[PDB]
Amino acid sequence: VLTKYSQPEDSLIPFFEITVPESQLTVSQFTLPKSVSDGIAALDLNAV
Amino acid sequence: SVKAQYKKNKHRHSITNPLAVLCEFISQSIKSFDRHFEKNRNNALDFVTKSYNETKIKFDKYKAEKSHDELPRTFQIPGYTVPVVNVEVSPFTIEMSAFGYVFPKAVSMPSFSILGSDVRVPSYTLILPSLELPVLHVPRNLKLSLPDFKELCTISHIFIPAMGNITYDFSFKSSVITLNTNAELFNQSDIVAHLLSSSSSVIDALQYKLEGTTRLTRKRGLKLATALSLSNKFVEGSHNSTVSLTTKNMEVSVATTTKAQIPILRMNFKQELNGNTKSKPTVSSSMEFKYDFNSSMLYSTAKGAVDHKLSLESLTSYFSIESSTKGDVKGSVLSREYSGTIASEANTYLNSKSTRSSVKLQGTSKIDDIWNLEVKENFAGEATLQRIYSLWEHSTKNHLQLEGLFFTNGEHTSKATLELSPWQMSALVQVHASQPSSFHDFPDLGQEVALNANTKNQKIRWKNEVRIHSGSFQSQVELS
Repeated sequence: VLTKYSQPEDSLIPFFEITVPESQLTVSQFTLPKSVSDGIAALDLNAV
Repeated sequence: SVKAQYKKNKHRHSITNPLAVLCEFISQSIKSFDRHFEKNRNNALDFVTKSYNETKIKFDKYKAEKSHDELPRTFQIPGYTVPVVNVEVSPFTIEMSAFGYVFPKAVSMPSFSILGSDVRVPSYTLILPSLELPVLHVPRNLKLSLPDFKELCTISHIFIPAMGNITYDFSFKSSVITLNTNAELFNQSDIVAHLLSSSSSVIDALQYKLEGTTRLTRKRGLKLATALSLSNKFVEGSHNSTVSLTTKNMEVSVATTTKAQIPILRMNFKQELNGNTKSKPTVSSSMEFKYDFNSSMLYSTAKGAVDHKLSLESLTSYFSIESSTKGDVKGSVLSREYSGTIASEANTYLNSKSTRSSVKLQGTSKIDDIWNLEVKENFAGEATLQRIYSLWEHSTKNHLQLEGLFFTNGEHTSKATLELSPWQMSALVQVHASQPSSFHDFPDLGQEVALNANTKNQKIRWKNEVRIHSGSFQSQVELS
């Protein structure tokens, strides 16, 4: 996360522009109706 | 002659139901409870050590204890036995610390002996600081674990009846009509139902044949296959349903084909639905209908077909749904043509980042070759995490009257859109596409709106133009 001191073209007011660059977040895969556990209990839905 | 006998078999097949699936799940829950108990005891110890440090000076060093002493609290519950339920209640001992006030004291207990297992009596071992000494320390390392319940993990029965065959034959005799229908149902362990209806008559319509077989097997899951066929002069019914469960995957298919033989109105329709799920469900939906119409007495005839195809894909990566339909028909009425053809394409897309949906329409139709060109009632929309865009009701229309002096009017909107992005707000709108015509040169219109905002760079343009009869008006407003 950066901060730039800028004088915009569209705006006559000088500015400090705090910019958060784009971020890509990796959501891990997961299993579904095969056997589900969330750290509290494990259930075999196929067995059910 | 009517027969409704039944060779009675009152026996059943009792399939044991495996509750063991729950018996392990509860154990997993207890494991989680035990680790959470460890964590909670850690959190409590964080306070208890400091509390002991605080108390030490007051109690151990200073004379503030061991005066008017009280005997430790120990409560004993004598054992018991219940012959009717066959339960042996072992003695239960509960201890509290007499010093201080009712502070907990260590206790351990086994479980009682019972007949059958609907509930398991909880055996526990609880160790907690005792106030009989100033020393306080929590055994985080000894977590409490209750006995997981085994509620007769394998004592319960799924009932598959052993019923005998159900027989019912109906037979009547007469010179002009003869009916003989037989329905047979087999229920040894699976289901096999067959029907036969036989009708014979001097009259053509009263003579026909109907056959039906339905077969369901349960030994390895429910797998059904139903096929029906009708033999009638005016109706030709073919119906095919088969739901199969191969113990892992799910198959559904509907193949129905039947057509009507009415002279003046001959019809044919056809059904296809095959929902399949190997890993990700896949569904096919194609509906086809045909109709042939002709009314000689009314001198009105029309033919067409309304057919639809839906594609559905619920993939884990993304979800795509595609649908389009075509309402088609042509006909003539009193020597004047009836025109109708409706086409639509509906398209929707979804995803974690972007979703889109654009549906296109063509209402093109006309009566007696009059009032034509119903066109382009379309829209388009897109939404992405980065930006937003929209285009809503751009259209075009032109309808002509074929009576009088051929007055025309096809008023409609022009395209107009919206685009949104960070730091930028842009809105452009063009509208009022009109059709002048006779009777004093009907209105001709149009309107342009431009908005573009960049904070302090704000530019706005507006324009209107109006033309009518022998006069016209144009207005312009600009803000830069």
